[PDB]
Amino acid sequence: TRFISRHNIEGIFTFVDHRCVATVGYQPQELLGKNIVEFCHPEDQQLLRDSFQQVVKLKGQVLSVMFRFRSKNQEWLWMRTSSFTFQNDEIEYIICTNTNV
Amino acid sequence: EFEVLALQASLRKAQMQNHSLEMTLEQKTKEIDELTRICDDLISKMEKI
Amino acid sequence: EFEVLALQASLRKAQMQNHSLEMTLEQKTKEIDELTRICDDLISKME
Repeated sequence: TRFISRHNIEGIFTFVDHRCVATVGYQPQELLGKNIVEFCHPEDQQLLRDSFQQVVKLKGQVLSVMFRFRSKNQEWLWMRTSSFTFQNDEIEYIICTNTNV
Repeated sequence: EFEVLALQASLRKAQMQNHSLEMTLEQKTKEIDELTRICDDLISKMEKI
Repeated sequence: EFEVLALQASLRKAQMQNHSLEMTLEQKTKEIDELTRICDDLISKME
């Protein structure tokens, strides 16, 4: 019940390891190219967006956010995701460790 | 005559499965390469710290 | 008799080439799960 995913600053999946299948039901190709917020519960999207705004401002240190994720089987899974940017000093990407709770 | 056709079929089956295996293998290599990148970058990031 | 032997040969070659792939695959799967374990332990400690 844990998988890694790297994103761009906009929140778009650019990689996701195969443990996502077991975690949320989707194949990696199904997620790649999409914004994580598209899979996020409407009530939680503002909270999630606000996360992606701050990791970029901190540049290095780690944030954490709790939100509901719509699975392939169409049920709302509680995900605790920890995020942080990676510096080269601009930004290459945001890594995320999504954990189902 | 009829025997050739049986082997001819069993060959292409074999060859199908192999191509199918190296499909899995091809997408399974992408995953390795991409994780190595992330991993090397976590070593590099944690070293500054 | 020639076209059958040459055919049986192709088959044992494909079969050989298959065992190779199924082993190469298994080895690549281990390598995944390890880079998984490594990456997770590092993130796990960066918080």
